[PDB]
Amino acid sequence: HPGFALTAVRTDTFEVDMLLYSGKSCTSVIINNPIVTKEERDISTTYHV
Amino acid sequence: AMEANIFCTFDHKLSIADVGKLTKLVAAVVPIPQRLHLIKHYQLGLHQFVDHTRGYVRLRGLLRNMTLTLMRRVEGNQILLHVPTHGLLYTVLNTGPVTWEKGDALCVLPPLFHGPLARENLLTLGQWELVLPWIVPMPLALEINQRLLIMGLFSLDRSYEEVKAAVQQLQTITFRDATFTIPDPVIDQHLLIDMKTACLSMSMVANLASELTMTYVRKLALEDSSMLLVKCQELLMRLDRERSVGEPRTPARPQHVSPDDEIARLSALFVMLRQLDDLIREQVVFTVCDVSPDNKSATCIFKG
Amino acid sequence: MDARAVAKRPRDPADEDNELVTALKAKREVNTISVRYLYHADHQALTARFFVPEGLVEFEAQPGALLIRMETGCDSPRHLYISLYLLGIRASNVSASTRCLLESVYTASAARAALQWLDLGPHLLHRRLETLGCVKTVSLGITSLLTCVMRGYLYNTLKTEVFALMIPKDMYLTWEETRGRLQYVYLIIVYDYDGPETRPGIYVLTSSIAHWQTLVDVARGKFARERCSFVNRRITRPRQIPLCTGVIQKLGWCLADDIHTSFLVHKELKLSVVRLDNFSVELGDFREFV
Amino acid sequence: LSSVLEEFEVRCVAVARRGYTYPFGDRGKARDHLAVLDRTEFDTDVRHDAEIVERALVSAVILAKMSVRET
Amino acid sequence: FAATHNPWASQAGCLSDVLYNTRHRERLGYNSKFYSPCAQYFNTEEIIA
Amino acid sequence: LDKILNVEAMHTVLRALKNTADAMERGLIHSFLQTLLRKAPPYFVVQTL
Repeated sequence: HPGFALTAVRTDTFEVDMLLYSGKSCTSVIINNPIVTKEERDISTTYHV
Repeated sequence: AMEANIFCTFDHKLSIADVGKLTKLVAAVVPIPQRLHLIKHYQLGLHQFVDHTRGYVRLRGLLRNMTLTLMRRVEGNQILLHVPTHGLLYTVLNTGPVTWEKGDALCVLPPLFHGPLARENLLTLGQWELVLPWIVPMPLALEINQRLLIMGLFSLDRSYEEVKAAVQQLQTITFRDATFTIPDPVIDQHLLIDMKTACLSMSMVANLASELTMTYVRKLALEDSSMLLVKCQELLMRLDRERSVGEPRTPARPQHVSPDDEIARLSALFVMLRQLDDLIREQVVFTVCDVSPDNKSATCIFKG
Repeated sequence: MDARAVAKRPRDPADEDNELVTALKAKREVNTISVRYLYHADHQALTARFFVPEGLVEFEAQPGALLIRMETGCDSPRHLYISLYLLGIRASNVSASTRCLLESVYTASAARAALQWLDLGPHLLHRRLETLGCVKTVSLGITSLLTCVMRGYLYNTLKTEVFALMIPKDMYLTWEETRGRLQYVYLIIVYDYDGPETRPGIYVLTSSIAHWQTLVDVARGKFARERCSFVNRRITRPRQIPLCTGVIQKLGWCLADDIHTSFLVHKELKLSVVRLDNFSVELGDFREFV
Repeated sequence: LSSVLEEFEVRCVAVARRGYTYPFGDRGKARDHLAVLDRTEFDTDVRHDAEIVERALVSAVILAKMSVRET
Repeated sequence: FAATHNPWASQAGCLSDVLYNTRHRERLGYNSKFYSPCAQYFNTEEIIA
Repeated sequence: LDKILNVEAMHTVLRALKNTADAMERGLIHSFLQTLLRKAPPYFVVQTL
């Protein structure tokens, strides 16, 4: 045993479910009409909405 | 209105299993010798330029001039082939060995399949096959282009074990991806004619210039406007170690040279750069903007 | 093939209803989406989206800034997308005051990684870079998704505003005294050789010159000092094979009336930069030269 | 001293190839002495030679001190 | 209320600070891709702020 | 043989439009939920307060 000691730290990841709660009309979401931009890869024309 | 294309037809009949192999290359470059409208399959692809004695540089030098073309849409009995325009993005299939990241500057090169077999064979048809040029990032082309030139300079020296080993090291490039060894141009103890002519183009420029440039540099260094040709007169010496206490104080210059032959040596110096020009400057032909997942399709803005 | 059919004028896409409208007119179904008019349908600009980590967004929130990829070794961070400004800390042209000014702005591990990966390599700087174009529409989140133009004009969506190229004032240079009606922008890295390392000096050189030979001829004028220092290092060190001393790549063009000074404003840090305004991008490639 | 003079003329030329590679605390302060070293040559007058070597040695003996980071 | 339960990690400029504080680790060349669980405790510059 | 393809392409566009509008509604739900996950402290914080 050399003079010093070690104190290893180690993070561990837990997959987990989680339950949210929020009040009635806690927040508004103002929205506009969706829109369609156009792009062209010349093999197929992607669109974006 | 319809997009402009180039129709291609197969003199030999096509199998249901064969036409399915074309739908795989529907988005791949297919070089054409000459812009035309109707094309038989014989003039299609790079296979017409295969030779036995002629090597990699023949393919490269003719490949510079061929008209690049994507396959567009298999018709069963016909094939469309769009000619790309400069400055519009075209998708291309990744025939090249190396994966392309976004922003890479691609360029076309002859196929460089090495000895042990991997996926190569697709479209045997009547003693004919559709060889396709490699599409490769610019730096890997700059590197392959030199590996072959050095194996050509070593083609004369295969007796030595040191060169025998160094050739093997040049043979296997190590790239940021799975590695792909480069086939040795030397074969049957004897170099192919193309690499021999190209190595002559390099060694003439390396040797004809050394004896020639002193007759001019000695005269230009007098003026001093530029102020480095005096420093260049020492650069001519080609000494590696610091000079001994012996001969060198000035570079060696030709003596007495007969008045007219100096023109012929001068012009022969310039004739060899023309032989070398096909290898001197690679040129980009695509600039990929985004890449598909699995690095299989890419969408490159065309260049050239 | 009828005589009238060749006689018809070419038909512009706006005259025909959108292809989605051509389907909905036939099948009459009505989605919530407004396919009555397609946005981004008139754009000669070609573009690409680049995910850039949040440590590099500073001074790029302003639309108009070069994107340059930087290959470095390690297979995990295969590349990294440097701005032109972030590259200025390494440049020797930049003012020490400007350098120490903007170097504080890049106090992030993601950006400091760039200085480390710049120091790391023996091979020359100009090899590792590949210009990508110019910023616009910063996604501005925990990780910006910058839209970058490969060719064409920089401008807003809806063409409501024209983004302008911003070039830090210390990099901007002009050779000529009488500006032409149009002039091309070229990016110019120039190594000046020195003992421990060949330090680079970046510049951006607008000029009406287009021909490559005449351009490099005028360039060797100011860069005679670096060229002679390269020749001197060539003989000072045997078995050293240093290559090219400046490298020029065509970066695009501007009308030369648009050019005028300005400043970027970030973290309350004014930064004087020249401002090409309607700068169309047309990328070229690095051209080695002595 | 011609036979020794040429050897001195060679050794001065080697000294700069040595001084150029070795890293220096000050890249520019040593530039003066190295350029002084590049400028050595022997004048048509023999009598100037002793001066040259003197201005040669101030060019070198100082520089080697910076080589060891001696003050 | 003891000043330092471990002096080799608690000091500013201690070995584990220069080894794990990211502002010190930046001076050294390092792979940023690797994830280090200890760093969150030694990134003093970001927790001071 | 061709009316088949003319009809199939029209079906393709209608399919790709219904699925995109549906994915849009789900994305609106998704982003509204992400916003609540950013505006919702963990339980122990609210309990202490």
